[PDB]
Amino acid sequence: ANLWERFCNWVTSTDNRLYVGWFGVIMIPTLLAATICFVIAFIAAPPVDIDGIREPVSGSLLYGNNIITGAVVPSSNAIGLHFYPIWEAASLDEWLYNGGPYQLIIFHFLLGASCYMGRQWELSYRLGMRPWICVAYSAPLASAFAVFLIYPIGQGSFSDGMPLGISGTFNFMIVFQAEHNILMHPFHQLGVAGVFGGALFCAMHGSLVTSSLIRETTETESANYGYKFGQEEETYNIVAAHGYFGRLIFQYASFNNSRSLHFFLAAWPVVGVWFTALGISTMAFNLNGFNFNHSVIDAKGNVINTWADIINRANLGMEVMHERNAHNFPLDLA
Amino acid sequence: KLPEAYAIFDPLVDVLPVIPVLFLALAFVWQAAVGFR
Amino acid sequence: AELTPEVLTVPLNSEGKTITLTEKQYLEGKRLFQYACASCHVGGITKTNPSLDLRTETLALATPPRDNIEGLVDYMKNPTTYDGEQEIAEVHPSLRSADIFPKMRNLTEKDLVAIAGHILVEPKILGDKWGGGKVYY
Amino acid sequence: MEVNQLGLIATALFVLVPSVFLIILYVQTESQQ
Amino acid sequence: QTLTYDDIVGTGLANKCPTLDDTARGAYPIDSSQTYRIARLCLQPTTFLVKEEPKNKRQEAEFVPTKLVTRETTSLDQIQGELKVNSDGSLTFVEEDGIDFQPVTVQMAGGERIPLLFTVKNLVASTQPNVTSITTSTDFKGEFNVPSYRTANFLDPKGRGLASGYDSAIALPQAKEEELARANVKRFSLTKGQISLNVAKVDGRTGEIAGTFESEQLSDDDMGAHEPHEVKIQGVFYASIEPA
Amino acid sequence: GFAWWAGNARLINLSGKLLGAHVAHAGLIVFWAGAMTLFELAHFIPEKPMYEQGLILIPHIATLGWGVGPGGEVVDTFPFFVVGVVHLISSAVLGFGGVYHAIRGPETLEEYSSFFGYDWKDKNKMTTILGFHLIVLGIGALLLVAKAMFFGGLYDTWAPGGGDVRVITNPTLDPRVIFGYLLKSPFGGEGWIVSVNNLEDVVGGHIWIGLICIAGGIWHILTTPFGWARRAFIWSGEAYLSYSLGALSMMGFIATCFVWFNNTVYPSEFYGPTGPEASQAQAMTFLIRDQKLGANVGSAQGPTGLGKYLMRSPTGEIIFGGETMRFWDFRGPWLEPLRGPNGLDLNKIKNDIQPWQERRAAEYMTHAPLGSLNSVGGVATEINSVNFVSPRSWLATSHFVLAFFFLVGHLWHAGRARAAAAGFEKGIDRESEPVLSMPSLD
Amino acid sequence: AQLTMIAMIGIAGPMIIFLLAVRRGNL
Amino acid sequence: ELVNVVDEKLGTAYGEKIDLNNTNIAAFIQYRGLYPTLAKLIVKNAPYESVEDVLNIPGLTERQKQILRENLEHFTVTEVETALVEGGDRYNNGLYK
Amino acid sequence: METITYVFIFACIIALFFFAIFFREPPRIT
Ligand code: CLA
Ligand code: CLA
Ligand code: CLA
Ligand code: CLA
Ligand SMILES: CC1=C(/C=C/C(C)=C/C=C/C(C)=C/C=C/C=C(C)/C=C/C=C(C)/C=C/C2=C(C)CCCC2(C)C)C(C)(C)CCC1
Ligand SMILES: CC1=C(/C=C/C(C)=C/C=C/C(C)=C/C=C/C=C(C)/C=C/C=C(C)/C=C/C2=C(C)CCCC2(C)C)C(C)(C)CCC1
Ligand code: OEY
Ligand SMILES: [Cl-]
Ligand SMILES: [Cl-]
Ligand SMILES: [Fe+2]
Repeated sequence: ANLWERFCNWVTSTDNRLYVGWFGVIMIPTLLAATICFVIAFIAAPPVDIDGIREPVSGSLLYGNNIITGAVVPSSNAIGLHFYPIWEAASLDEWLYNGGPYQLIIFHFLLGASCYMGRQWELSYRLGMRPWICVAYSAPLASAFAVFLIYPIGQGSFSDGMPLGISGTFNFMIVFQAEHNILMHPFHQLGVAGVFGGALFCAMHGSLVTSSLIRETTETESANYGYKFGQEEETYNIVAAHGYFGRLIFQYASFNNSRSLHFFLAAWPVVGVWFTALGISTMAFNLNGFNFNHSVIDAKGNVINTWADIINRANLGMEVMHERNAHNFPLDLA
Repeated sequence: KLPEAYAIFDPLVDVLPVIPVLFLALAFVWQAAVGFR
Repeated sequence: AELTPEVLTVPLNSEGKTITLTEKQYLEGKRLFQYACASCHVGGITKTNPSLDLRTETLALATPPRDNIEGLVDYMKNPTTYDGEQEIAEVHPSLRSADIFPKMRNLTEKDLVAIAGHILVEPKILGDKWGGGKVYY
Repeated sequence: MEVNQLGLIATALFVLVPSVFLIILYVQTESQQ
Repeated sequence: QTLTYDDIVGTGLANKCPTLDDTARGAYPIDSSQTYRIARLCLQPTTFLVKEEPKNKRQEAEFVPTKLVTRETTSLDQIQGELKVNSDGSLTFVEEDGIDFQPVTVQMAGGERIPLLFTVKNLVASTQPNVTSITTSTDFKGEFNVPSYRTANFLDPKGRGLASGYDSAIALPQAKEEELARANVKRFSLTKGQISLNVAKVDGRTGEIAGTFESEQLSDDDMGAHEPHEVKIQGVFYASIEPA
Repeated sequence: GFAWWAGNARLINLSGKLLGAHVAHAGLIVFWAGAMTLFELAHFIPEKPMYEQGLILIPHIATLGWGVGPGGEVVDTFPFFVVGVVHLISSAVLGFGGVYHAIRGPETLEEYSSFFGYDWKDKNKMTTILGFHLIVLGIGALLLVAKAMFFGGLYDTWAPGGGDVRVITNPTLDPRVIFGYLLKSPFGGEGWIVSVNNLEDVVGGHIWIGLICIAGGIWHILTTPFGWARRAFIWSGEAYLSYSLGALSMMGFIATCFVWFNNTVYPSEFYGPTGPEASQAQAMTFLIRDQKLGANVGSAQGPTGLGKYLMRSPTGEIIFGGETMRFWDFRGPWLEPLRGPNGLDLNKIKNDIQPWQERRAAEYMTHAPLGSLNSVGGVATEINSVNFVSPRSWLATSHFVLAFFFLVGHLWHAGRARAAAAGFEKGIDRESEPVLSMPSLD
Repeated sequence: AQLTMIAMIGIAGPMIIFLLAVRRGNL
Repeated sequence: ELVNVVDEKLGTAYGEKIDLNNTNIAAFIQYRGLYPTLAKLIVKNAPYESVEDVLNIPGLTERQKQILRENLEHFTVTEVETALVEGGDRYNNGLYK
Repeated sequence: METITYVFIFACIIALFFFAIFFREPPRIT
């Protein structure tokens, strides 16, 4: 009945339409700050000197951008990894030119999304659930940390953090490939397997359950009305699902235990995506994709090109053109 | 290089750092033998 | 194509005398060049002064000529600037500066020849790629 | 910007026509129960 | 007594010129014979004024103030040159070297960014005749060069440049090119600027002087893309003199 | 109740077999320290910088002052051998206690002696075990102080004259300095505790931590947890493991940044230059090259309008130009002679650059921590030739990976510990589903 | 000469298991 | 009326000889004895009224005068082009390999 | 006009969110 205790009970109430929780106490303000700044900058921020060379890139809609080309532009390379809050600028005009909004948005977002993951733990405890859904979300969350925080740290600049834009994203993945040969990096190859594989097993499992739905309806109505929310019996025939799938391949490559099947569904993309997040996080320290440039030579010592060499010619074209005005010296060491 | 009087064990030493790995492999031979109990 | 004696045959001195390396010497030189030199001279370029490379035409025009075993073995002993006017042992690996460039400490005289040999043969095999840079990768 | 003038009508109709259709089917569904 | 890097770093004092005691109202006398150098000339701007464009005839727009957006990156320093005595006692300073340029961008009211190459490159500044002493009424007046803000290798966002780059609008392959010649052909501008330096403090003991400056010069013309603005720069300066 | 694949969870309430697990695993750790060191020495070649050679353990020994003299010149390899042997030998003793306690000793300890036995829920016994280990840890940190002050010193990359071993006679005791580090921003130009740049502060902080750890060790032996701590924590073995997994994760992230940025307790002489270091070294290299040819590097305007060689930082310091503008916070013993109080001094650059600085810059620029997974050095477009990945890249990436999974491990075990404590870790009770007794949201 | 000492180390481990089984031990 | 001055300079002797008034210093490596030492002198003492002015650079050893004489036929002078000499571009023009 | 269009659509999505969450068909048991 005490004031603090009644507050505590409202924060942790399982009766709020949206759960707040103690993690929510930090998430809500920070996601609101990041969302509100993001929306306003995307529409109306003036151009930002991403690469510190007094060459501002225009990222917002009112400055001639569309949904596809617009972005919140990363802060100035002149700032590197220095903290640049609003109150460190002589004025908002300076803060805008140097890319201040990017920093505000990413720090609040990373914080708020971290608390999002904790909030998933918390409500699961309040509801008497097992606790590990948050572990599934750590795979996307790690990915966001890698491109917004870890890769700048290792490279020394939020200017090389991933842009908050559709085409900005593409600019980031093109430069990454030329500086790190990410395609030839095995952790990225595991991400692709995690993502291709994840979409495959999504399709498989959805098609396998859907194929074995038990007839509960007529042809004039959605089969979906054959399931009623909360019903105790299962709504498909898993043995029929197993009997089709086991024969499509062979018996023992098919799951007859739904718990093992669903845990496999969880782990495959989560682990692939951990690796591909690890990939970005370790290429942040410049431990790059396999390099087989000129690895095949003939008896005389002529180079016999492979597909790795052709890839290298593409990487080279990306390297020499990216940030065409920023380099004064012959090696792009960061 | 090693001091000369140990010259002898040079190729044993090229192998020693991998032995900790063998203990993980070894835990799977043990479980294969006991039936993954 | 293969590593024939014609290719392994390089000027010894500026008189015009020639010397024919063995396949052994050539692969010796390549190994040694990777050990002592490639950190700056991978592919016949010079990462720390890209204006000066190891193409044979460049060496030929150096003072004293360096397009021959003698000039190159001498360079590894007492390196000079391209015009010959100053000795640069203080800032270039050399036998004369092996106290400060410790990798040169175990280079023997025939190692120098293999290295100089590698440098003269490689343009014959690789052509423009040697000293050409990334354009030719 | 020198943008396609028909973009606007195209976008508007692309939004309005399929949306109006869904609304029509929802409201008449509700007038049944 | 003075400060170390670790005392200054990150404070913003690295962008500030050295100042003279408010007691330093001396005079530095000039051996008509002996020669002299400036071992260090420092110029710290404090104000950036841009000339508006008045649209009509006899209105002539004004110098309006601007907001700096490029931070504490504005000062010229470590400059040096000959300090000569002319026949008539005028002194002439001839710039030789130094950090004699800084790119700056100021923001006009309404959003327009105005970049410029704040510079004293190749400065030659003279005094009146009959000097014989540098005093708290000595004025230098002179002129300097203002090279193009971008130099020749600079590539615009479509890859077009002067010493490098595309010579056309490659995204518009069959467009009529005469509309686009101003944007396609880059030009290297070289213009003059003017500067007054007003000595207001002198340490007769040490040869250090300090005061105020006003320079006028052109802003960036983006390699001929557009017309420049006129810029007036006010700030403070400091210099040390040595018998060469 | 645990399957074979979670079989080590069967040791949770078997204190004797679990002791053997820990001690045998501690032997594995000491084994690898020993074996790896001897492998590195077997392969070590003294004329070659360590960082051309794949070494991660020899550099840690050299850094304590053994085997090296001025400049990191390796003078004596025997200390390296000794360290390997004693570690390798000591792991047999730990191996021996390990397999003994794990297979033959008493499964559970608490019946043998009431001293070594424990129950996870015995909050008093647990803080006592904690305290003993705190005192041990405190002792260890003072061992470092003893080596630095009484048994030969430490390698000091900053020592005047190119670096050398030096005895630390005046450790920083001022807590404004020691704990000042703990309150610096972790962002650029500040760098939290990673910026520690002199051995006085390193030795001094290890005095503090040793004393703090001993003090706290005695505290926890002598006390029991207060009620506010009783009510905020989960008291169980899994819960304690989860607490430590989080701490290990945090520490691994710190070490990653340490080895990537700090060139004091990871001297560049041994580990290679940092990313920032190498990037600054390239600007130094061409500044030197161009100035010798007659360029006036102070007045040379680059393509963008910014200085080609020198510009200002956002607070005005004179700094290296080009992309490396981003690395102006870098400080290294080869560079600081050129720095005045406005940053890089143009008159020192013109007049006072020494050949050893030209050499160090050329070397560090050509040994930047960039490399492929198969150890081809340089940018990713470089051809094969140079077999090199920097020890710092190997050390940063490995420990980022490890730190990340330990964080996952912390979430895994912390969540499980909570649910096991409340009794729903095995699933929802069908007859008592919490949500079915809650009001509907809407 | 990397079979005069290695092969024996890799065999060491599986041999402990072939001797504890075939002599029924607490595995 | 809008001309690229660099392209236009490629239509002059600048396009065929080393231009003592404009060419980057790296071009003095294509003829022996000229780099780095004479190259450094030529560049710093530019600009030159005609090719033969190089021999009037003070401090020349008679050996240096001989090399310059040997190479005068590989030099030219055109008007200084601002675009090629500003920004220290004669010492470093942005081109490596 | 293109800016108005993009923001308008985004604004509609955000309002749709509001109704999807707070004016959903409420799930009902068995
Ligand atoms: C201090 C570290 C530590 C400790 C003591 C424990 C202890 C425990 N964990 Mg935890 N765990 C940790 C770290 C730790 N964990 C980390 C970092 C993670 C995240 C990856 C986890 C994730 C985790 C999960 C998901 C689960 C546990 C479980 C458990 C329990 C049973 C584990 C078992 O039998 O494994 C048996 C060991 C194996 C099956 C072998 C795994 C081998 C790995 C995956 C391969 C690594 C290979 C290597 C990278 C390269 C190979 C090279 C090649 C040559 C062979 C036990 C209480 C279980 C539990 O909750 O029970 C209470 C459980 O389900 N752990
Ligand atoms: C660091 C690795 C590590 C360690 C130290 C342990 C330790 C332990 N495990 Mg776990 N375990 C591990 C990894 C590890 N495990 C992994 C990777 C898995 C997944 C495959 C498991 C799966 C697992 C299961 C499923 C079970 C255990 C159990 C046990 C305990 C009893 C084992 C027993 O009686 O076997 C007896 C085994 C033998 C008699 C075979 C010989 C084994 C010896 C020790 C080989 C060592 C050889 C070495 C070279 C000798 C050097 C000698 C010299 C030092 C003197 C023991 C404390 C059991 C348990 O908790 O029981 C209650 C149990 O049921 N473990
Ligand atoms: C932290 C590790 C640890 C812990 C907690 C224990 C705990 C225990 N052991 Mg185990 N043991 C260990 C390590 C450990 N041991 C190791 C490494 C070995 C192999 C050398 C053994 C071998 C062993 C045997 C053979 C037996 C035990 C027994 C016991 C029990 C009785 C101990 C006693 O009264 O001894 C009396 C205590 C002493 C004589 C004091 C010893 C002081 C040591 C030698 C010095 C410690 C200093 C420092 C910590 C070492 C580091 C030095 C190094 C870094 C250079 C007890 C539960 C007994 C048991 O359970 O029987 C059923 C038993 O028979 N232990
Ligand atoms: C291995 C280390 C270790 C561990 C695991 C513990 C564990 C514990 N300590 Mg002991 N403690 C230790 C070392 C350790 N202690 C040492 C060395 C000392 C001497 C200084 C103490 C002194 C001490 C006292 C005086 C007390 C405890 C208490 C406790 C209990 C409550 C802990 C708690 O709530 O912390 C959680 C901490 C908080 C809720 C507040 C901490 C806020 C910090 C500042 C956050 C900073 C995190 C940030 C991201 C990292 C940057 C650091 C920043 C300073 C720059 C718990 C059993 C309490 C108890 O019950 O004792 C009987 C108690 O009152 N500890
Ligand atoms: C050595 C050295 C040094 C020093 C150091 C030091 C002195 C440190 C300290 C450190 C410390 C001092 C640390 C601390 C830490 C802490 C932490 C890390 C915390 C944590 C916390 C937590 C985790 C909590 C949580 C919670 C909450 C919040 C609520 C309720 C629940 C709980 C309890 C869970 C120097 C740098 C000088 C130099 C070098 C060396
Ligand atoms: C230092 C030293 C030493 C020591 C050593 C040791 C300590 C040993 C150990 C060793 C060991 C410890 C061994 C182990 C081995 C193992 C292995 C070789 C394993 C194998 C495995 C496998 C191959 C597997 C398979 C499988 C199974 C079984 C099931 C599932 C599936 C799979 C496929 C995974 C000595 C004495 C020499 C002396 C000198 C020095
Ligand atoms: O890849 Mn290429 O490297 Ca990482 O910096 Mn150097 O150039 Mn620039 O700033 Mn963004 O980008
Ligand atoms: Cl780009
Ligand atoms: Cl650069
Ligand atoms: Fe399902």
